[PDB]
Amino acid sequence: SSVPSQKTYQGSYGFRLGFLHSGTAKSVTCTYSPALNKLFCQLAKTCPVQLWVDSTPPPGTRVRAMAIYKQSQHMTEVVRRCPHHERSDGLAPPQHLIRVEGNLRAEYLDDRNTFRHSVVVPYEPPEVGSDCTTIHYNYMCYSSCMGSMNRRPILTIITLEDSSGNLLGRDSFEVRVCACPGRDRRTEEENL
Ligand SMILES: [Ca+2]
Ligand SMILES: [Zn+2]
Repeated sequence: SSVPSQKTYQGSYGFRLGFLHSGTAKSVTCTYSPALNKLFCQLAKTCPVQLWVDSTPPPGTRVRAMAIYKQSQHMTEVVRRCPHHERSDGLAPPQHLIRVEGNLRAEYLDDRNTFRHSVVVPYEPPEVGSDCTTIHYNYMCYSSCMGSMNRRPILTIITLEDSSGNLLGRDSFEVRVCACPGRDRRTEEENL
């Protein structure tokens, strides 16, 4: 079968993701572990994800996000939001796990051939006083949702594409949507 690639590719623009250095205090709502290349966040809350490039991509560039199951045995299964959480910013499809917060230009796709879900936004260069571009994502199911992930790990793949859909870059990270991201990250790093 065919599955979405997760191969890292910096490409022509030196594209890679970055995350805030948030730490693991109990007050955190989103925190990234570099050692595990894993983002820990709460249900539907803001997840800042940074786009870092070495040179500016051309006008019309787009940034797409898609989720896939991490385990080989579940990778051909389309990642969708569970029925419970499906049943709303009025822009995102109810069955999509990943939404973009704070961007009216977000476009959602149900692939006509693979049936996979993704959300894409226009790439914008860093604002004045910043060296990266930040997109706010929201995950609409817990890793534990029996009706969807059911504790099966998932990866978010972020791809940079030109206006015509050509691949410019790719990066990815595992994601755990949970009640206590700080505590969960700290505990998972204890195995190291
Ligand atoms: Ca990376
Ligand atoms: Zn759910």
